[PDB]
Amino acid sequence: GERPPVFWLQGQGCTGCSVTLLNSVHPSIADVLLKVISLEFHPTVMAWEGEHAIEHMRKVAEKFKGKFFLVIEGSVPVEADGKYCIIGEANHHEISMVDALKEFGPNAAAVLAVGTCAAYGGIPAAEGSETGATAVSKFLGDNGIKTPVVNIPGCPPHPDWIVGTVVLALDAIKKNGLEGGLAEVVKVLDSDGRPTPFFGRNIHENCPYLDKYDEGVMSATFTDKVGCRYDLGCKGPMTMADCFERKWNGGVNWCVQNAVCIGCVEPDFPDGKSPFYQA
Amino acid sequence: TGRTTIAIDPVTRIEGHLKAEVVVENGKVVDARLSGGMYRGFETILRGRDPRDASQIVQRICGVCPTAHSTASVLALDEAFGAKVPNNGRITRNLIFGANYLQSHILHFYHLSAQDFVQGPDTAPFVPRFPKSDLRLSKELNKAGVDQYIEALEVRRICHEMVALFGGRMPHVQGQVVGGATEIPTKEKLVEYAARFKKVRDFVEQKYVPVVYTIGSKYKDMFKVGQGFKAALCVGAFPLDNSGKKHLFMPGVYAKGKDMPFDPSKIKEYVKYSWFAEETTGLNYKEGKTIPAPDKAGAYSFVKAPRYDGLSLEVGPLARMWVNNPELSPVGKKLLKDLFGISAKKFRDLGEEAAFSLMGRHVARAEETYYMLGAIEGWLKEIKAGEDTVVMPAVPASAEGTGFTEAPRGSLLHYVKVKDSKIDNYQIVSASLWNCNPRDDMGQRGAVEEALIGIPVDDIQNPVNVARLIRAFDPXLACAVH
Ligand code: SF4
Ligand code: SF4
Ligand code: FCO
Ligand SMILES: [Fe+2]
Ligand code: NI
Ligand SMILES: [S]
Ligand SMILES: [S]
Repeated sequence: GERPPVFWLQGQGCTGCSVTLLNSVHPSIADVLLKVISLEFHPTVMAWEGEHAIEHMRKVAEKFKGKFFLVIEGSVPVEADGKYCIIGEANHHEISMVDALKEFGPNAAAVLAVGTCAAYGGIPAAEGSETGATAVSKFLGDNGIKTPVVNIPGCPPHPDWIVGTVVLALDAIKKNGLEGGLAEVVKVLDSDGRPTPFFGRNIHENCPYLDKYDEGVMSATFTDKVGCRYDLGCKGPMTMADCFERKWNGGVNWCVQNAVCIGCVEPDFPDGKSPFYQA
Repeated sequence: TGRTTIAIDPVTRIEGHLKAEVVVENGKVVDARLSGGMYRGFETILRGRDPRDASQIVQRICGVCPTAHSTASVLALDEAFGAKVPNNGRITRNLIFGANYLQSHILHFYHLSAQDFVQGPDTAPFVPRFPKSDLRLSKELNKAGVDQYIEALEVRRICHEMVALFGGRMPHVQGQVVGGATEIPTKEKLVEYAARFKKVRDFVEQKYVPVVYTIGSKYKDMFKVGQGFKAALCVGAFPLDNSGKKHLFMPGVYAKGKDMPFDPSKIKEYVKYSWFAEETTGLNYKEGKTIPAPDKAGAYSFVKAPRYDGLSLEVGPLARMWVNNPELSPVGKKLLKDLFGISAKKFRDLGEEAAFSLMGRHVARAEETYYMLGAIEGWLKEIKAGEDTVVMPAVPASAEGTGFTEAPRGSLLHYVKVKDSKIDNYQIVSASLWNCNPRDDMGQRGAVEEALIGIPVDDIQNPVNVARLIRAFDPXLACAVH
């Protein structure tokens, strides 16, 4: 069928969301771009540039008003009248992230806040920051923009969380229409906006080393893989994600096997999960 | 003809937020300004934290090159803590980091740069584009480029599997900490790494390096532009023993046709044209300060202006390959002869002008990828399965350390000062900072700004060579600003 138009806007992000998506195995990223979505604007990968790229997005947004999906990566800085994140220039005026979200936010079918920065503020909003880094849902709500927001957090998210949420939403819309389908998607979001299929279970409660935790057998060095990682700083007890069985990068590892979980999907990441290397 | 001024914001098929503004007169760029438009302030966010947090926090500067920041950070922490990394952990770190060189260079040529020369499929994000995009390849060769673009998507993913085998995941490894690496390689996982490495090697040797020379041979005019200052920096990277003196890339500076030693005390960061407080200009990184000033008159970027003893230098594969002058790949030697009529054995046999050029920087990156294959092959023979890779040092109350390495895009250092067992200062001087910075306090342009001078613009409605030049440097403005 017709692939929905998608605009991918980067605010105060590190592009790790885009890179993690490039690591999707099934479907591959080529299948996603050629068969699932129509990625009409994405500054990292798109052919055109500059004001032409901005104008192309605006033309698509006009043609598919209320029907395009807006992926937001990174936080939205509101200090200094938005000047800490300029994303383009057209007709001799700079476009801040603030401006862009106010322009396209109201007209999207839905906003997918990908990554912990976009979902909850993340590192750019952490202690010591001074740009007014703001979560997408908070920014839209503070400005009276009612467009539904789905949070797909993680620093970075797993590719499956991004692709899987898109597939879930497109399935819902196929069977119920846009408004009916988005209603169904919102029903499977937890109180932090996260789809329960990927974020509904606790890492620690499903951890393979829980037996060592219960027995008090703790690793004293990172390279001791017999013990539980709690004394080394593992934040699995306070983290809701399915990494314990989904694993990372084609199943070759995950954070707890390799070192510790740092709670990267949680709304208080990083400050509420720090220091990373002590309990 | 007279002047046309062209602003490009966003510059696409780079990482991060960049505006380029060029003055074109009589068909050539005669002036340029680069503006990095997004700021986060990692250097102030980091203050007050447990120093060990840094090796996670700093990776979020950039999700394309996080292993570089991880490496610079743990090296800085290693020095500050007095951590003596076990030899097997040194090798494991090299295997983690080296695999992302392969990922990053392949990503850059195919998924960022190749569309400069190849027409992609007739659907977004490969259309719309400039109606006169100067795409010269035959239908056959163009299709080959698209096929390799698609294959390269799988190859770069496999490279991140290699990173994650001992790094935990990617982007943002868990496997590098102060004191070494957190997971001892097993025989089984070394076989898994090696098997993936063999597939990457085949692609690099049979597809990537050949296609860069082949496309270059259809764009020979692109070796005659983009010289800039012809000045380069390398700070050293990938230790090959625990002496601290033998490295895969040795340090050196090259400027005004002369090789010179690298002395890090000569680095100063200027801010006259950067959105930071005027009083902070001219600081070495050991005294660095980051005070944003987004309303400062006359400034035009969140990138500071690093200078080396007053010199404006570039960094990256060209810089490292020129400074170190390794033997060229067998592929390169043959295609330089057959396609360019060039007899060359070592990298510098390209000549300064051709090496320091738009297309020369793509060739350097391809040659460097081939060079890295040999290093990874050696580390796979050197590593000892089962030998411990980490020590567990106490956090000091007072300390300082500097970590130097080479990110895929160029020289990277992190400096940390610890006081009361917490970060008192953390300063980052990164690769695309050296390349994509604005003018310094005396008005001397940054490396890419200068390399844009002379770029041909025969058609101001299709000014494609401006961003082509920029993309040759593989910019990353998240890294440049942090
Ligand atoms: S603390 Fe971490 S390693 Fe230990 S059982 Fe819980 S999640 Fe697993
Ligand atoms: S294991 Fe923890 S730190 Fe790793 S990806 Fe999952 S939630 Fe994030
Ligand atoms: N490679 C990379 Fe990132 C940049 N520029 C760093 O350092
Ligand atoms: Fe810096
Ligand atoms: Ni980077
Ligand atoms: S990067
Ligand atoms: S990297």
